[PDB]
Amino acid sequence: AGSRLETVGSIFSRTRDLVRAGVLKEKPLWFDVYDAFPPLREPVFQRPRVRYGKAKAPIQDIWYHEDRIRAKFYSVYGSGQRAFDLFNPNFKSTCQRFVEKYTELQKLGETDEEKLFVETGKALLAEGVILRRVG
Amino acid sequence: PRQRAIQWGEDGRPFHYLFYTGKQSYYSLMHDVYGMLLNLEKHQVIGSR
Amino acid sequence: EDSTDFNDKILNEPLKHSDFFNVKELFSVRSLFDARVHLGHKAGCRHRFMEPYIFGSRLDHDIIDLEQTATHLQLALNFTAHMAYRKGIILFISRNRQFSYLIENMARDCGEYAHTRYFRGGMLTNARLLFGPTVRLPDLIIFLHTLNNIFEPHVAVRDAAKMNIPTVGIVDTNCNPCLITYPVPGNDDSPLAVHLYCRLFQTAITRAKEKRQQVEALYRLQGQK
Amino acid sequence: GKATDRMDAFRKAKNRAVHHLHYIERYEDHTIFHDISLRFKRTHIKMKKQPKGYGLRCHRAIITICRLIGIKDMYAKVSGSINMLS
Amino acid sequence: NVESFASMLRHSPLTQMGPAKDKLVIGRIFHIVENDLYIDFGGKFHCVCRRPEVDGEKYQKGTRVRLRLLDLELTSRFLGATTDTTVLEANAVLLGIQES
Amino acid sequence: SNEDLPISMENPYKEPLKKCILCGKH
Ligand code: FES
Ligand SMILES: [Mg+2]
Repeated sequence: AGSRLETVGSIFSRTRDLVRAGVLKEKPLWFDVYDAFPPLREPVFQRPRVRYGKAKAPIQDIWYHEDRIRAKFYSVYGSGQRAFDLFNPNFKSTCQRFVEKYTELQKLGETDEEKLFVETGKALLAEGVILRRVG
Repeated sequence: PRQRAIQWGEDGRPFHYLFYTGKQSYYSLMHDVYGMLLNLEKHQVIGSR
Repeated sequence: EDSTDFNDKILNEPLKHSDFFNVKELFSVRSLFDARVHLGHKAGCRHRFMEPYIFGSRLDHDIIDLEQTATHLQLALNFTAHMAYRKGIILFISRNRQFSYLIENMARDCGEYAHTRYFRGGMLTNARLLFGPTVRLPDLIIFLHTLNNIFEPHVAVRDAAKMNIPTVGIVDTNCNPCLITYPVPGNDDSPLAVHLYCRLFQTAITRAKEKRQQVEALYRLQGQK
Repeated sequence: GKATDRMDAFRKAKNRAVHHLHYIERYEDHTIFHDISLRFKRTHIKMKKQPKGYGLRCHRAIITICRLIGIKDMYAKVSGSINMLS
Repeated sequence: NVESFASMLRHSPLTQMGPAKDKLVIGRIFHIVENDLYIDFGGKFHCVCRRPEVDGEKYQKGTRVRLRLLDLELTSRFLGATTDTTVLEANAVLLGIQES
Repeated sequence: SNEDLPISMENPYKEPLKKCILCGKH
């Protein structure tokens, strides 16, 4: 039968070689399928090593420009008493509605930060939104 | 003694879908009892041992 | 005389098409996103061999790159369909007890096999002694969860490689995919994700079996006349 | 192979080895493709590619294994620990 | 004009929520064990809350509740471990029932 | 390239470091 050295190559290379060497009389049922549509990576055993010294993982933190507006909104107005509905894929919270208005006004030419944040709050209050400052 | 019949056919395919557990009869019973306990939730001594 | 024509029109024909069973129509990046397939574990649980498949970390929560999930899932579903078409034995494995009942029903419905219970030592590497000298082992093993209940790789991953059985596997951000033949990075915890996987594999396997009967039936009708 | 009786150990060893087979690439089906120098634990092995007619000039255990693999021409030197299993 | 994954992630409610601590979310009871309520709120993991003492009979499978999230996944690394230990469940406080 | 890609920056939600009750006092 096939070699059980699972840490020496992959099931494909071990099978292919033993078929060449006449050890395996017939190819397994999956061999022709693997050969026609191989995986992106050949499944070879590898030993996981801990990182030492200055080695770091290449995973980056996911940030967006609007995160600065959210961080300020939550610090000024806190989490909206309205509850998030994460089941609705199109849900918009009070903060997101604040971020959109903030973005619109910024595209109208306004560049100041402290001024662009106070005008946004007024616009929402005019629309009937409840904005209770935390302090 | 009562002997268990063949567990696969000429093509080698086992008959029962829980064959590879080695305890198909036991786990087939646990699966059926567990399934009944679920359906009840969706819907909602002296002389025996 | 007639065997070469059989194997050429039935077994070798589907291997000449990039997507013979049209499995790309079963899912999309949006459908995977709605099923929360992109949600991974916290960064403190990340496995090193999963870094290539991670889009990033959103507030210490790893996000799985669904663009790679779609390409890996395409290859995995395509391989599963070809094996079902060739009448291979497909065994689903998973120790996640929240989904044991779901997975056993899915296997019984598609006409395949499930092992969601405690995995005893040597089910694969000592099968001739446990089942019999003529027992036929699975041609493909699909892990819907690659970890056991102490957060270690399921023993069957190693033993499937020992017995040279290809493996398809959903690999979360804390899993080890080195020995998985066709890994699919994705969320393995949320019921929406697990339910999606079961539908895709079940549909891919059921289509491939119906395709095998359509091709055979047509090959016989034309054979007589 | 391990057993109380020697013939039982022989049976276990050879029946198990045939399920743990490597495939060894051979250059022109008589030697290795390039010089090989490695250490396994404390055993050092240095192998040299050789032309035809050179023969097997190696540790007697390496000669035995080379005949089973199909290598006809090679030089090898073993240094450090001469542990047979290593 | 096929939306990319980067666009989906940017505009998803879970991404727009920011930090999860002290965030009010709506959950759904999908499983009950005695007085343990298993609640899904749109995250990777569910949370387990105990049946409140008042109006306990109103909490059934399918009931939609209000939660105050504390953490999306309870994890922690302990002395000598090479990776974090995770209990595979979120941390949240059951506030009450949501009604229209 | 693409406007929806993440951008590199410092954690905007980072909480200020905690201070002891005597921080800044003689
Ligand atoms: S925190 Fe103690 S002196 Fe600043
Ligand atoms: Mg997981």
